[PDB]
Amino acid sequence: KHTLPDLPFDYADLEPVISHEIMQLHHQKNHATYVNNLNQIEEKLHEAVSKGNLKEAIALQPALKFNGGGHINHSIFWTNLAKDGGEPSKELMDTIKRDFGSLDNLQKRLSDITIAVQGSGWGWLGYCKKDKILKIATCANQDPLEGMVPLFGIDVWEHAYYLQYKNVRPDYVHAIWKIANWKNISERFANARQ
Amino acid sequence: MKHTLPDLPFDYADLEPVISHEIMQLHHQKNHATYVNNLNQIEEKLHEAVSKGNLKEAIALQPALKFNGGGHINHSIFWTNLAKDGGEPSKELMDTIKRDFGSLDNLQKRLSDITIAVQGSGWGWLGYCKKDKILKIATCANQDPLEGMVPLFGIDVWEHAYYLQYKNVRPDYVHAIWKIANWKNISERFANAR
Amino acid sequence: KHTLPDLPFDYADLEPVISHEIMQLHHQKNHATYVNNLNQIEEKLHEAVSKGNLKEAIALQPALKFNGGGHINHSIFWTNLAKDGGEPSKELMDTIKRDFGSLDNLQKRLSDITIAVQGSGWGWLGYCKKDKILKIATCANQDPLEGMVPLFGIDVWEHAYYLQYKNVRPDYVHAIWKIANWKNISERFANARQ
Amino acid sequence: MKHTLPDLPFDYADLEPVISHEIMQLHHQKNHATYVNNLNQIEEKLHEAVSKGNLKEAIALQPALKFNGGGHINHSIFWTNLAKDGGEPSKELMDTIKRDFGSLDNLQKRLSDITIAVQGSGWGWLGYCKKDKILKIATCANQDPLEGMVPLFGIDVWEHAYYLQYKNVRPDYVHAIWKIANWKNISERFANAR
Ligand SMILES: [Mn+2]
Ligand SMILES: [Mn+2]
Ligand SMILES: [Mn+2]
Ligand SMILES: [Mn+2]
Repeated sequence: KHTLPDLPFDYADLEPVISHEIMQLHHQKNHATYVNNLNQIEEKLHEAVSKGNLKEAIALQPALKFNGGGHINHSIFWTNLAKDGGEPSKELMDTIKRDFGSLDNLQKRLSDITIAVQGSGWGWLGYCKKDKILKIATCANQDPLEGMVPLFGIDVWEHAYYLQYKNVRPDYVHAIWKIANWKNISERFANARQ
Repeated sequence: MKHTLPDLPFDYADLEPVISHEIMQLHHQKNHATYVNNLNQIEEKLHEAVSKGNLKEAIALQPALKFNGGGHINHSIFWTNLAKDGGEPSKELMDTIKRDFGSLDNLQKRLSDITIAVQGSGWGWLGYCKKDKILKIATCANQDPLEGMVPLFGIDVWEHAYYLQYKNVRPDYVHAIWKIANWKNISERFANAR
Repeated sequence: KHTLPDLPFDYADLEPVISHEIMQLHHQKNHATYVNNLNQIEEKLHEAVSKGNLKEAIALQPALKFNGGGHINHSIFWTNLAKDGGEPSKELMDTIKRDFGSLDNLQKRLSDITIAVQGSGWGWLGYCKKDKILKIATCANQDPLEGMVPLFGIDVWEHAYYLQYKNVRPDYVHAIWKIANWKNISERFANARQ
Repeated sequence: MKHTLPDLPFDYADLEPVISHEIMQLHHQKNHATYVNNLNQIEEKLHEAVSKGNLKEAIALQPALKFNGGGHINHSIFWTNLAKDGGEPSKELMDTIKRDFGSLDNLQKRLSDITIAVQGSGWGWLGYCKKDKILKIATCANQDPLEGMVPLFGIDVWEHAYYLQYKNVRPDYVHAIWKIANWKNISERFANAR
């Protein structure tokens, strides 16, 4: 079955941007719950599919998307954060400049759509292989990023920030750029180009 | 095993002048057939994604399974719901109808109204909620199957279900279809639901 | 313009079920923000409507639903909570028993659907004037309860509980029944019947 | 002021054999007319709700405004987008087409494919994104207007736009419509967008 991946750092390593308690709960409780429920839903869906219960299989889809998406999204997120993540590779910077003018503009545009999410969700920087272009998007709830390869995600569920930032989501979204793991994001970019 | 197109319980022209032989023919042989063919292919792709552990790909296939699978579910029910010689609601069904909607005429008006009001493609339904032990009415978008209640009688209001015969005049179609509601089938489904 | 209503109690009066800091932020920050943004969006929508910019008016709808809904929902919520809210009136209890069997069953069923909300939203007990029946429902994000009269709401946005309960939404949803303002809920029921 | 049904820029039979006189006639005189009539009524109800301060009622009217208003918007554009004597894309539009899609034939294939794939009722669009200064393609559900980009060319794939002539065979319709794309209008709209 699916497993909760270990974090690539210790729970306090992203302070002062994200607190120890937030990281601990987010990993050990929130992500764990998506994993546990994902495993259960896959079992129920298998039973429905194997027995020919099409209506029930369809009825189970939202729970698979939510918990499956939760596992997908958090798994990427932990790799996207670092205490010392460096700067974009030269190839990614050049592409950011082509597609957004500058890193400043990319940060502002993605922060803005991310901040604007109504309710729970995620902001993403992605790479579209078909159009050979960087794109930004948001996703509701735990819906996974579709139609482009995920490069950098920003979780704006309230659980991601509230204990530290309270209501002030913009401060969290602006601050998270300080701990963006550009080594990882650049590796994902390089893999997305191949 | 592979899904198949169910034979209709009557010949393509049996429902005239309420529904034309050409509508029935296209509706069964092209529309339903396409949902069945696409459903089989989508189930194969989903089975591959599940077996490979491609969770993102499995989630991405969900809309196509809901649409084609729902199409199969809905139309398969819809054929059993139609007859030239409808008959009448069983005693127990008529009594529950009077209980929950006051009269059959009220039920017909109320279901007809919501069905006519559908914006875009969809369906209207009479169902039975086992939990509350009551009859309810609802609409569904596109081919979304009826959820939360057991389906008893469905009215397809996709433009393909009427445009050839009724043109833009959907209310004529929805009012007329009551003349061919298969109450024998509906009472059976009600009995099974209780 | 719209205004932030004063709470009918002091910020610590719902302890130990809901904390002082949660109540203070929820009222002074979260609800205030919906009010402020609601006022701004109404202005922009007026300009679009008055100048004949239909496309722009439509584009502004989600922001009106979200902030408007936020104002509607929180305004009801503050009246629905009390340190000593009593018990249901006799007329409401009788109706709860008719429509749900018992208060216990109602609490369990509404708590269950409320707990199950994926992402941000609300659980509601409402009264449907047409069917003359109590119903339970959930709403996503700040979508207002539609199709029935709201009687009792449970906010399950993470901001409603996280500072105190952390991830453990079920404990908050089960506990909130201890501070349900049955005087208010019963008054709303009596008004909904007229 | 009150919305009105715009005259078509051509006679109902001018587009044959690609689109039939009966389709054009019904499409303009019944479908578009109904969106216009319903839009006027909904705007009145909305104006009343706003003026009374009935915020819940104003929010509840939003789906009907989006559907009927979008219907008006979309079809009004669609008539200007069709011609027997289309002409050809301006130099500047053809050059941008080659830039963003490689060729016109690629653009046609790509837009045709997504338009054909619409599940239920909707539209396909060529638009211009002013922010990124690029051409994009998209689909919309039901009568949702195209958002985030300026509309240039729209293809209506509601079954009413083709079933009388093409029956179930939507791809014939979508491929054929390119023979009557009004490139003079599209280049104008492109010019205006830049
Ligand atoms: Mn999270
Ligand atoms: Mn059909
Ligand atoms: Mn709240
Ligand atoms: Mn149309």
